Amino acid sequence: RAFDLYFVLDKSGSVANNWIEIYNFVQQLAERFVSPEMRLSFIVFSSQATIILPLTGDRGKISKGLEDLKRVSPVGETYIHEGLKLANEQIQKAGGLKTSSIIIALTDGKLDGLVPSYAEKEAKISRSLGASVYCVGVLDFEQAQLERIADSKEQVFPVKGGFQALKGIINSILAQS
Ligand SMILES: [Mg+2]
Repeated sequence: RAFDLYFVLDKSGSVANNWIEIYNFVQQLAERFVSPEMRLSFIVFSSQATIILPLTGDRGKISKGLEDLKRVSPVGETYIHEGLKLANEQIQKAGGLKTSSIIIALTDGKLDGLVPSYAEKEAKISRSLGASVYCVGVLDFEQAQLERIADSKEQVFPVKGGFQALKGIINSILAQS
């Protein structure tokens, strides 16, 4: 069995100044961790969510997906629940409980209105489908909001300034989740 990693990436206006940090992290994880036995998908969200790269193990498609992420221009609202929903839909189509799926959400966790309730519910759906949910926090991120989305506080990592966050997340994923 081999991992399917779903990157769910915040392109809202709030994170716009750190889009390059988000992008670099995605590339680092894809290159350092996502082996030929693994697959990945790239999803972005603001007021709408989009699959930039559908789930694939093809390294050529992954490179083209990274090029596409380079061209993203963050602006707009933060409907993270719709990004999670597109990961869950692909997970369901791949076989739900029969897959080893990992969701990695890159966000500041700055959510309003009913969006926290929607996001927490969609992440509980992800766990029910057998996925482990991670959050990688951007800027002055909301620790507690990320902890209610990720499986646990041990699966929340800062994108910047943390001690060995990349190694830590790899180690976490490999230890099952
Ligand atoms: Mg935002």
